[PDB]
Amino acid sequence: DIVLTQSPASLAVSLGQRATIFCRASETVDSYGNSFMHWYQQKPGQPPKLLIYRASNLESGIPARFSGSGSRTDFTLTINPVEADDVATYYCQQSNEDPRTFGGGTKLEIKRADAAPTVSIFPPSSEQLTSGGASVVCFLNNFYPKDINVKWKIDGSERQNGVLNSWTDQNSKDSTYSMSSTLTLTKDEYERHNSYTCEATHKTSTSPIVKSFNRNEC
Amino acid sequence: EVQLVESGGDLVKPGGSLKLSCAGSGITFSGYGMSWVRQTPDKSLEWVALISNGGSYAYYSDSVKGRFTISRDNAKNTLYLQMSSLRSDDTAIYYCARHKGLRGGTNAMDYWGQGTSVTVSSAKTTPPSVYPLAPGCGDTTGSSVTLGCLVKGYFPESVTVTWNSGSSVHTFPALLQSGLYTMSSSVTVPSSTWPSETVTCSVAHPASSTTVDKKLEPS
Repeated sequence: DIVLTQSPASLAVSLGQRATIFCRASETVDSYGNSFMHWYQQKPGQPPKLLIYRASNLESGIPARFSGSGSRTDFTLTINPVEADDVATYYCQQSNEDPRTFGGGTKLEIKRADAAPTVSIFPPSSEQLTSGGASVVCFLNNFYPKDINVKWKIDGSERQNGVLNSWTDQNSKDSTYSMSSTLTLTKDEYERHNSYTCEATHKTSTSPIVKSFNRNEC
Repeated sequence: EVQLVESGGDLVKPGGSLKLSCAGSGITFSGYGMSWVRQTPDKSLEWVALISNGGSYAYYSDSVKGRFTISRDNAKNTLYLQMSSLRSDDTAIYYCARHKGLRGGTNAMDYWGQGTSVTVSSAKTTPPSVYPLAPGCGDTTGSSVTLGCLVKGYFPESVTVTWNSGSSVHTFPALLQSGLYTMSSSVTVPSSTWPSETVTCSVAHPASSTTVDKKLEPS
């Protein structure tokens, strides 16, 4: 069984620059006057797509920004210049022997200029409340880099439990991330308080970005 | 994707069995090798089985060897994958792919389906509750406005949210929460167009045969 080792597992490349992805095979993948290493691209929510077959042949309709080379046990996929839409995981596969095991994949991240998040806060809907629950939701949108922290406050007091956060896949247009933070309460606890606060702390600044609402007026 | 169409994916009890199908629409399987591959919720993309044109050769990953059977019917233009002794980690989206047909050795997979989702679990199918996310009545309105839908308490994966039929959307991946998934979706739009114009999220949960609308009304 031929094992394929991709390197690096992760890389971040700026628009207009080169991404070099290696795939190493444990035994040669060459025979018949050819080299049976294949490269595929996988974007979130899509089936994989063939880029390069038999080491160096561009699949029809795949742009020449993608280039394959190598032989024997050492192969390279080069994306040059990288474009926003290249955010994906890239896999090698050999077919010189069965089983045709994939490499572990290389996740390509687009590097771009640091950006602070936009914060939106949303009270529980009437419908959810009428049903006995209450989720308070905060969106932290269009920031870079990925790492970010959120904190919740209820009437000025920090709340730890009930918090779940989910990040998007890097956007294929502006190369930003977003994330949702959801505070889950019982209706009865929600209804016993006035002001709800979502504080985002992103490395882009020392000062949090704060959004709030009050239950006590409108 | 259009050319290949997987079907048969379903929720299945651990230890159970299931049979997937893959039909060509606008292309023939005759003459070509074929493969099944799967993407789990996250291990990496995994190849699991191939079968020769004539069907007298097949090969499996160790992971599925002995449990799964690949087979085909070139007359009916269909590929199959019989699954048995299903386990938790067989949970994945399963794709079929036709190998290129070049002479001079083996081939890459050039035509792929959209996939069919298989879940192996003892939990029960549950449709989503869909709650609107709209700004609080005290929100200082800006140039544009962000709206969302919170899709809560469903099983198995996945759902599809569609805003006003056919951009400025974000899709927050689902998280498993006490046996049930929650996800949310947002859309951002100019203040001049909502609430003056209708905004609606339509959430499909194929597993429970359910579609839930929500018209976003102002708070």
